[PDB]
Amino acid sequence: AKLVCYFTNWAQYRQGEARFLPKDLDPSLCTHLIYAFAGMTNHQLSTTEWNDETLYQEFNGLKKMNPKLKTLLAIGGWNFGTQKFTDMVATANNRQTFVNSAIRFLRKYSFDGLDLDWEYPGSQGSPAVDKERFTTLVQDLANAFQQEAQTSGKERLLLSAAVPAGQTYVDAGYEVDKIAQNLDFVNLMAYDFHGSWEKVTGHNSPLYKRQEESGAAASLNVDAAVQQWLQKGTPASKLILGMPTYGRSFTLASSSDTRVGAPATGSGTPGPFTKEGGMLAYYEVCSWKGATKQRIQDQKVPYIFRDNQWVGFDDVESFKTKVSYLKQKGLGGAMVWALDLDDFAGFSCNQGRYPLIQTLRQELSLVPRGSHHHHHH
Ligand SMILES: CC(C)CN(CCc1ccc(Br)cc1)C1CCN(c2nnc(N)[nH]2)CC1
Repeated sequence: AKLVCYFTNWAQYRQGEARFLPKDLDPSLCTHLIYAFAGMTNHQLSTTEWNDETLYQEFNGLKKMNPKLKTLLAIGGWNFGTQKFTDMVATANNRQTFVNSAIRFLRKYSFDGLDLDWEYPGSQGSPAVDKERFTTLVQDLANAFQQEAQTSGKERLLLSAAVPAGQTYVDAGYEVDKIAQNLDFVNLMAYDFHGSWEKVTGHNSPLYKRQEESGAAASLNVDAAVQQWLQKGTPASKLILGMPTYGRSFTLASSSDTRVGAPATGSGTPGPFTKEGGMLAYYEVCSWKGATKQRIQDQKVPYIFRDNQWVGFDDVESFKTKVSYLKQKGLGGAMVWALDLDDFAGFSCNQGRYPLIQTLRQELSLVPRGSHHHHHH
């Protein structure tokens, strides 16, 4: 099994106990650590934060403590846009420029692979031709990584991609059966299914549909997303199930209607550390005073409300349920967004350090046998 965990290079700017740096990383928590995010300049892989080079050394230095650990660098993300990807994949010359830059960059900074996080080929302004061009890019990278391993004698660079759960995005951008052959693993973004952009409450990451749902809405859940990627040609062993250590919040139209599907007027109040209306870290919801926690029985996940605020999130129990699910489906493991959103320092939830991600590791049977300081949940 794999446990693929994302580090984010902006968590270093959060205040107080929420500030996260590579020092807060546990070298033996995950099997693969992915650094979010790199960018692109003139079709070449590039840093995005002023101190990325410092952080890369600390991040990849974790492998000194755990030589088994693999690291990857993720390019893109949700603020990156699409134009730079579109321009880079548009010609063979630009793709070659990118691919060669990626090999040099990853080797220079001691990463073991590249994770593609384009949001998304064929959507969000990206033209329809980017669907096939993304396939070509994936093939170009896979082939070049294979060739570099041959010529250099080094362990082949890994290639993964973070892929959407929603059918509209999948069909607009992803030749699933083709790309799955060339990717080492597929990081399924099984979250952001619902959120404050919608006019009624809904859970960030429900495992199954609600009985009431119909039409396209009935596929906005983890099980449908997993089945979608499997049926479209992803080998189960390559499919890695995303798990969110965050929730999505709503302001309710009325404090008297707190159901799933209740009317909402907009995003929930921003969290005190993450400061982004509509989202909350696990550590911002786990210890909410004077709130009422509920479970969505059909969907196997919790929500919590207080006054006119409503948040759908994941807890230890839902992570256990989702790992049981992924094992039943024979998936390759779990992926987690993100290290810095779990209670990484144990400052909030009274569950020790990394309670959610340790739950994943435990349920995947990935606890190191020589481990001393872990915490079972
Ligand atoms: C703007 C928002 C809808 C993006 N979404 C949630 C990110 C996020 C989570 C928690 C908080 Br607090 C603030 C922002 C991302 C989740 C992670 N995801 C992702 N990218 N790559 C992987 N493997 N997962 C990209 C979207």
